[PDB]
Amino acid sequence: EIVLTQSPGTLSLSPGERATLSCRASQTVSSTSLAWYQQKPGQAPRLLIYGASSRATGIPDRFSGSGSGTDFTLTISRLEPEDFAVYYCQQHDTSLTFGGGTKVEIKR
Amino acid sequence: QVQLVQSGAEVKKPGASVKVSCKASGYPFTSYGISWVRQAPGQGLEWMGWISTYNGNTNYAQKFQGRVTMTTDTSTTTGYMELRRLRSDDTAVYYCARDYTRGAWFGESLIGGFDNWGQGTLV
Amino acid sequence: YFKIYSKHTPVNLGRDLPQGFSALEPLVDLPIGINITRFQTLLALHRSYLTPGDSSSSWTAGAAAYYVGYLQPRTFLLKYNENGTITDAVDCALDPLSETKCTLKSFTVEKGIYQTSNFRVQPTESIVRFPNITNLCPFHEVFNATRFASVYAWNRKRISNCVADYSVLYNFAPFFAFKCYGVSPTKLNDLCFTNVYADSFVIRGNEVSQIAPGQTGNIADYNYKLPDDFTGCVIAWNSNKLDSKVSGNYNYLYRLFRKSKLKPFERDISTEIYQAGNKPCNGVAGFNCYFPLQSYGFRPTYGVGHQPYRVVVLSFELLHAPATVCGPKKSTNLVKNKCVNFNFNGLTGTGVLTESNKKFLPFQQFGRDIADTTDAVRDPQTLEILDITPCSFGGVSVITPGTNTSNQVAVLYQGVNCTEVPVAIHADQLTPTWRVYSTGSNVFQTRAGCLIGAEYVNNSYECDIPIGAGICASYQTQ
Amino acid sequence: KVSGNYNYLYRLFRKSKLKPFERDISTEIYQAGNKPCNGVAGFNCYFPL
Amino acid sequence: TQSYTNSFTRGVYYPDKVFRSSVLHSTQDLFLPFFSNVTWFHAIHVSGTNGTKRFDNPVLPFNDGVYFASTEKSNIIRGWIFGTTLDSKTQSLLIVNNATNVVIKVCEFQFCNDPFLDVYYHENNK
Ligand SMILES: *[C@@H]1O[C@H](CO[C@@H]2O[C@@H](C)[C@@H](O)[C@@H](O)[C@@H]2O)[C@@H](O[C@@H]2O[C@H](CO)[C@@H](O[C@@H]3O[C@H](CO)[C@@H](O)[C@H](O)[C@@H]3O)[C@H](O)[C@H]2NC(C)=O)[C@H](O)[C@H]1NC(C)=O
Ligand SMILES: *[C@@H]1O[C@H](CO)[C@@H](O)[C@H](O)[C@H]1NC(C)=O
Ligand SMILES: *[C@@H]1O[C@H](CO)[C@@H](O)[C@H](O)[C@H]1NC(C)=O
Ligand SMILES: *[C@@H]1O[C@H](CO)[C@@H](O)[C@H](O)[C@H]1NC(C)=O
Ligand SMILES: *[C@@H]1O[C@H](CO)[C@@H](O)[C@H](O)[C@H]1NC(C)=O
Ligand SMILES: *[C@@H]1O[C@H](CO)[C@@H](O)[C@H](O)[C@H]1NC(C)=O
Ligand SMILES: *[C@@H]1O[C@H](CO)[C@@H](O)[C@H](O)[C@H]1NC(C)=O
Ligand SMILES: *[C@@H]1O[C@H](CO)[C@@H](O)[C@H](O)[C@H]1NC(C)=O
Ligand SMILES: *[C@@H]1O[C@H](CO)[C@@H](O)[C@H](O)[C@H]1NC(C)=O
Ligand SMILES: *[C@@H]1O[C@H](CO)[C@@H](O)[C@H](O)[C@H]1NC(C)=O
Ligand SMILES: *[C@@H]1O[C@H](CO)[C@@H](O)[C@H](O)[C@H]1NC(C)=O
Repeated sequence: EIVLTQSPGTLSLSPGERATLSCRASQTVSSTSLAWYQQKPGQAPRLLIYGASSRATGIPDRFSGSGSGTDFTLTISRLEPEDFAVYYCQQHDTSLTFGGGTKVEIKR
Repeated sequence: QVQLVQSGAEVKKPGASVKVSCKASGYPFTSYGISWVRQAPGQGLEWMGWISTYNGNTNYAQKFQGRVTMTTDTSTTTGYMELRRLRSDDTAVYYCARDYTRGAWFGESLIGGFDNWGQGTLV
Repeated sequence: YFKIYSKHTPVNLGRDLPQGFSALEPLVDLPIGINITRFQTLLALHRSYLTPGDSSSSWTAGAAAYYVGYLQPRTFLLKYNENGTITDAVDCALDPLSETKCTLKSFTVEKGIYQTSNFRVQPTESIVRFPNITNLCPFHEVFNATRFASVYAWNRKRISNCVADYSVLYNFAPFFAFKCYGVSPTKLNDLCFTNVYADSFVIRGNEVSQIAPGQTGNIADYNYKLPDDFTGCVIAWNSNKLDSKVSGNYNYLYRLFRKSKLKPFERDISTEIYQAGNKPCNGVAGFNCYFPLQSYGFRPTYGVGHQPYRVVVLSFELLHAPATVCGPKKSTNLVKNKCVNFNFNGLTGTGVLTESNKKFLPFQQFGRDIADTTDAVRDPQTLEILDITPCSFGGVSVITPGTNTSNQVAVLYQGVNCTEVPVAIHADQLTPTWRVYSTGSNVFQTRAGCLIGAEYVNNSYECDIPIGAGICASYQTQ
Repeated sequence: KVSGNYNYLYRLFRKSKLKPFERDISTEIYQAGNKPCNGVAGFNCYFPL
Repeated sequence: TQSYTNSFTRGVYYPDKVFRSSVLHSTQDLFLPFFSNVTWFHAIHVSGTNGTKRFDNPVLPFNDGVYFASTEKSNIIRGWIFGTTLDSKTQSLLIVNNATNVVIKVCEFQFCNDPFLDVYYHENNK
């Protein structure tokens, strides 16, 4: 099995700043194989992006996708402080696996 | 419009079998596959179950190969897990989703993911 | 023609529309054949006078010396003079006495009871109901894919029994021209065929236009073949983000060398050397021996043409086989106790739908009395017994004294109920023109039908004009 | 013409049906969809001939 | 001076000229309905010795034929416009009367309404 290496251990930054999410591939992922999952505390998970950056459920201006070929990443601009959600990235070339995990705190 | 509902929390002991129900309404139950994932504190989600709707073909994961069985009812559009081989600390939430990665008729790799999810069950 | 009738009439003293009759004579016409929707008049604007100021409207008067009317199609009776001129005339859509004058060719009608016409009430709308409708087709599984094949090796997708949903085809994501071989781009869902063969691959954009009947080239000689009378369409879209490596995808091949041509819809997928010249290679692969398939060599940075362009074909056919893939239009809602043009899965009738007490067996979809007439129909997606009630048709009589003794009449609507529809006689719903009677004053009920325009009197007089069921109308002095 | 004899044209799109003996020469914008074009002649707005 | 009065009994024309005598033939044809509404129109552009624009001559839909009646002084009403959009975008009909002539024609007139209204348009003086 192929798993995705994620190192956004904690984005200890105030809302309204640029945020980076890492979904660096292990060996090789296709260009058209990417999924983004949202998980707010105590809520059902939901898909965010069915590809690189094409919107699925709203995504006004915050969640963006960048990269090409093997490497990809996620960019957040002007974050709204209510969400503080957990973001997962999924590949489709080999069965179905999830990311390591991401934590975002209050940052008082 | 999509209405995915599930049963409530349950308590079960090792050696028995745990039954999990997921009912679906609002969307055609013929062209979208049913996916089942397990989520627990301290880790992410899994790929415990995958079934189609046209046929009884299965795509169970290699981790739990040969140990998961779920029935599908087209009339009520319900996924029924009858999970066996219960273990002491299998306490985690289970989520049913309408897959958009493999079709329910042919099954190639789609462009998408779990756009629609259920409400969850606790065992 | 634009015939223009004319008769100068200066006999008038100046009164607006004096009471009388006259005849009009035409002069000239010519053809144009043009749609017209605006009428205007032109004046001698350089000289204007005698124009007063007012705010008259809604059946009022204000000095204009102009008159405008719009004509309508009417049946209309004339009287010709022995000289040949026109002396009198009536119209058959104004008053019951006029219709009586029209049903019998004379200007005088005598005492009695006559017959003019019917008054069948027209329907209000139409409704269509279909099976629950569903098991549609997963056509999204074709366009939404990451395993698009090559031109020299494509996949054959045959569509089995399902519902053909083309809403996401032209209305949703119409990236390029539909390129319909023989089909209406708007009526895609209307007409359906037996089966569809779908192939997905990639070619050059400059070679995309080669996919058409009677067109040959590098891809239409050995790789892919089309019938001249092909029906269906092809959908193309950009796929640069789909298959574009750092060096480019080289796994896609195209056939270039072959001994002979290709049969329609034939795959010659093979790996063998080409016998070029006088070198029958038996594994040499050296001089004058090349592989017919040549690497496409995708370039992510290149412009149009060489960029990945995926085309999916839809091979329709009309063969004498049962319908397999068809998308019907969505069934509308349901109404009760309202005269509508109901349609139930090929049962287009008019009448009134009401709940029925019948108990259809699991294999009953129609219902008949002993008349070979449809009686009860089960709803395709509600599973109950919907009874059928016809419209409210009936005849119209007219009761009059002598036309040269009186001018007022009473109309009998036989075989209906004043509580029923005719009391609400309204325009565009009832064929009779005169929707003018209040239908609330001087309204009486009789076994043969409810009578308009007479007052029941509890006296007892000998029968003058029989009506039916013992009631006998007559003229009287109050 | 071996290349193309484009001296003639034929209409392919119109909103309504036809009446007897009239002419409908017009370069209009067939609004194929719901986008209100004002001369774009591009996506969802094509040519009648 | 828009208004609406009664039609009474006018507008009886021969349907076909073919001769008939002492008969009671009836026909189904376009007629002016009996006892209907007849509208009085009056474009009102005259006042003192100044323009005082009228904004009159409202456009009317052209359908089911039209019947026009008038008692002109000499030649007040001369022309008629039938068509759509009344410009160089749809085919237009120009129908104008003269002393002894007619200007019936079909053309693409972008505009033809140029009043050039007399500054002494009051016919009392000139
Ligand atoms: C291939 O897939 C694309 C994208 O997939 C879409 O997103 C995924 C996360 C899943 O949820 C898919 O089920 C979903 O289709 C399809 O394009 C998208 O299709 C949807 C479905 O109609 C569109 O949604 C509509 O969008 C219109 C826009 O005016 C709204 O008015 C509607 O209310 C409705 O929301 C969506 O716009 C469209 N485009 C996107 C998401 O960018 C695509 O249809 C599919 N291929 C085929 C052949 O169906
Ligand atoms: C004529 O113009 C009317 C105005 O709306 C339009 O509805 C009709 O389709 C046109 N007919 C022709 C033949 O141009
Ligand atoms: C003319 O129309 C008005 C309403 O616009 C109506 O009140 C009047 O009765 C009509 N005239 C006739 C003769 O019907
Ligand atoms: C009809 O013709 C006769 C014959 O000359 C004539 O006397 C009469 O005035 C004409 N008109 C009528 C109404 O009789
Ligand atoms: C048909 O669809 C309706 C939608 O309300 C549903 O109530 C009904 O049970 C369905 N019947 C069948 C036969 O699927
Ligand atoms: C009809 O009555 C009128 C008087 O109202 C009379 O002049 C005429 O001669 C009568 N005609 C017939 C045919 O009865
Ligand atoms: C006719 O109208 C009366 C009015 O009360 C009603 O009682 C009767 O039922 C009606 N006729 C029928 C056949 O329903
Ligand atoms: C007429 O007499 C009858 C007696 O049978 C009575 O019922 C009715 O009220 C009277 N008046 C009428 C019918 O207007
Ligand atoms: C008429 O127009 C002239 C020039 O525009 C102006 O001088 C004159 O005052 C106008 N008449 C009136 C009554 O104002
Ligand atoms: C229009 O009428 C005038 C007289 O009012 C006449 O002199 C002129 O020749 C006419 N025009 C045409 C084109 O007949
Ligand atoms: C009438 O018009 C004539 C134009 O020649 C002008 O000379 C005259 O002053 C005007 N008024 C009167 C009262 O004649």
